[PDB]
Amino acid sequence: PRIDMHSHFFPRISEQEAAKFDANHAPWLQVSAKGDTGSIMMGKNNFRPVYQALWDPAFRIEEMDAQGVDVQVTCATPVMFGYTWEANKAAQWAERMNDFALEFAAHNPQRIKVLAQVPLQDLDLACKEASRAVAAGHLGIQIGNHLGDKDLDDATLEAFLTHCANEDIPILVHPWDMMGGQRMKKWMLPWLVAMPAETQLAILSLILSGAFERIPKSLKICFGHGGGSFAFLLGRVDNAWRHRDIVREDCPRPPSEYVDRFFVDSAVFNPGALELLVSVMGEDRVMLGSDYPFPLGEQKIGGLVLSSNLGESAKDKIISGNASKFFNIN
Amino acid sequence: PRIDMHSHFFPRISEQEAAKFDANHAPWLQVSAKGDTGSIMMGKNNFRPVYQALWDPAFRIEEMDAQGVDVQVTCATPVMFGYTWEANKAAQWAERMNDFALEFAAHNPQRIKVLAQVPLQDLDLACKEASRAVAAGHLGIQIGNHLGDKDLDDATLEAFLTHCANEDIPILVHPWDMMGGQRMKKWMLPWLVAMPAETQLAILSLILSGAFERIPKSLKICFGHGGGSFAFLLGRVDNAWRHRDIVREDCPRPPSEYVDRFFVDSAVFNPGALELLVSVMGEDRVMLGSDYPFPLGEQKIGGLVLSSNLGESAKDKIISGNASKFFNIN
Ligand SMILES: [Zn+2]
Ligand SMILES: [Zn+2]
Repeated sequence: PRIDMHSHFFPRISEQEAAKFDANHAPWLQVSAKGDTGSIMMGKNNFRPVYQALWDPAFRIEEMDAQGVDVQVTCATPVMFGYTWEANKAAQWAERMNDFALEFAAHNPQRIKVLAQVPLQDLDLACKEASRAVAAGHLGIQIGNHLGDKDLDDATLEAFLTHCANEDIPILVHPWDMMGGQRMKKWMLPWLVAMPAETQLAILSLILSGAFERIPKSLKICFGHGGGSFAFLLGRVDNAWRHRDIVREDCPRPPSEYVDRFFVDSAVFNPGALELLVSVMGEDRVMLGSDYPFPLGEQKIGGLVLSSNLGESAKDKIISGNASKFFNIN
Repeated sequence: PRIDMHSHFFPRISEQEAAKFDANHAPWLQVSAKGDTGSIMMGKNNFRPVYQALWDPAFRIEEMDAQGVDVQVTCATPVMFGYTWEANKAAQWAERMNDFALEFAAHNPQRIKVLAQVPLQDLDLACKEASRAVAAGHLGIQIGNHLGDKDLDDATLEAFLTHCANEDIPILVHPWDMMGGQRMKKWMLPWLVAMPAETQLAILSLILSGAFERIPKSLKICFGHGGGSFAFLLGRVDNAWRHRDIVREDCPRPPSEYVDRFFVDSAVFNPGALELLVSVMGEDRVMLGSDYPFPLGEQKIGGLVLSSNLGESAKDKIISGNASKFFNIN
């Protein structure tokens, strides 16, 4: 079997639906005149354009059939997160979005699994929604990797992860709200430079802060896009830890020894990069994920893993066995 | 023989010397009471602490002897760059610093080679200083990777590279003035996350802008710290180029085919990372560099390359043959 655990959806939100939350900043879906194409919209401005797989579960199942994908795990498009909104409205939005998600999966719940969003700007509302959404059928949570200047080392975010650990709630960490300022204006550089750095920063924030010494081993947490540049730059981190006490202040063993505390997806778009990723993380900690249905995703889902020279046993773990245990999928 | 082409020096600048340029922002060297240790100072504030190899060429030669380093190429500590200063004062500073550099190397010019800094905020003064410093004995230029929000795709920086290409002046691009804002305050995260992303951004800015279609092939340009995360994230860039026209707008062939237009040093602190780097760049485009004498450099210079499983022929190119041709060292 084949599980793709990194994909996105966007719900059929109407303009008036979104305006009952925020006419200016709540996103909504316009399935335009040709109907094949949408804008995610913000207010009446256009946000970015999308196509039908994002919103149509029937159309998506036929593509999954064609790709040979048996089970796809899907979650919010990050524009849905609403982390800057007033907390109570953000909690109402998260519940609505997560209900939308379960309705998406209800067309074929054996083949479409969903993860939930949470109002991460209020720790109490976010823990309550994580528990509520998983009890209603979600298999885990997808969060952005940072909340403004608060990275994953911040006690509020560590506490959210620890809540999920203690309740057996898996987490997918997705880069969002990219660093860079007024640079990287062209050629989608935020997706090529800032996004892998954001994910590396999230992983290193947990490691170098000592958070894994405090978060229970029960935490199942995965980072998108192969963990960004984390695995390649890990030697540089270990060398810094060895030679500067301020890099060691909160992290009692070499940073690379914490790779047994998290997972990555396999979306690194290159055979050598995947071999290095599996070398660093272990065949038990890399899961097939495509970023379907976005253009910077993998067109032939699983093609990189399937055409690799990894062991047949490792190929099965990455394509199916790891996600099956991580998300409890049969 | 062994050439280390990535290292730094800082000159014996006195507080009054620096104040004749800028009492607040010109850096200077305080060889403190125990004399083993300095602060680079800024005004009367402390900038950061350094040790004697940075400023003492005699002491440095004995360490090079112990390490088995025959020739070391050395250049300004980036705090010396002065890219935010008024241009004419910055040009006076660059000339003074580059004279300081040649005095450093004059104790043993066969074993200590220097690269120059330039007042990059004025293209004309920067080209004139590049030519002047190379004519006086410098083997090339070291620049920061960006000038504020101007990355290497900016016409002014492309024109500086093209000047150097046309005059057979090699360039080392070093990350500096790191992105990140108010994040990455702890555990030297700017050096672990922001620095490799800065260097990747510089390389991708040249590639995706089409600059290599305009800059002559004669350009010899090397990027520090293995090119940052560039080689690992290259598959993701090629995939984006294939699937979004705005990533292709200015770059007429797959981004990965431009690796024959630049070099990287070998400082990636991990055997698998070095194997991937050589796979991507080619054994002819990776040069031994240590980041001596800084703590996030390589303590045993050349140890990673020498203990690798690369061919004996590839080991010689990386340790000596490539830098010898790149910088014209005998
Ligand atoms: Zn995604
Ligand atoms: Zn350096």
